Amino acid sequence: MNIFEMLRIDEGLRLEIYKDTEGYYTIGIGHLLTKSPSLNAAKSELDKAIGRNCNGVITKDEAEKLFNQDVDAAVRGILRNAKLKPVYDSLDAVRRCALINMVFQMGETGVAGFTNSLEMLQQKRWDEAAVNLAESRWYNQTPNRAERVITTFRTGTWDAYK
Repeated sequence: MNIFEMLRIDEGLRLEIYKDTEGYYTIGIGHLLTKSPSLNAAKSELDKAIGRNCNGVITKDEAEKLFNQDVDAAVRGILRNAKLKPVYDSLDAVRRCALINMVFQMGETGVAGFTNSLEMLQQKRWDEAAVNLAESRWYNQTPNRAERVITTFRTGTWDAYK
């Protein structure tokens, strides 16, 4: 079980270019192709990234390849965020994945806003962090996903994704 699989479950995988909420051309698991309004631009970028003429369509594995780059970029950003770095540094691997999942979903700023929770995570007070996390608006908005991520924080295992 890995972070790709976690996100496929939680977020879902799209294999054809679509526009996101902001109107940006996207593919795979939230992989942003470009901010230009041109579909041509989007296809062009996709073709470069994957080394084949896809015509705006991709394979599960190329979606993974793109995703892994996005994961790297997310960690890069986390390591530069004063509020998140310390937490990330303190976590074990699996819990790190849960944190990145949250960042994908709500961005750095969204995550950094769970002050108490993060403080608990840092102190390895797993049960208390889960409790605080469950009472947020995030949990109400996306309960299935949230429940899985929280369980992941609580146990430190991949069980919820079983």
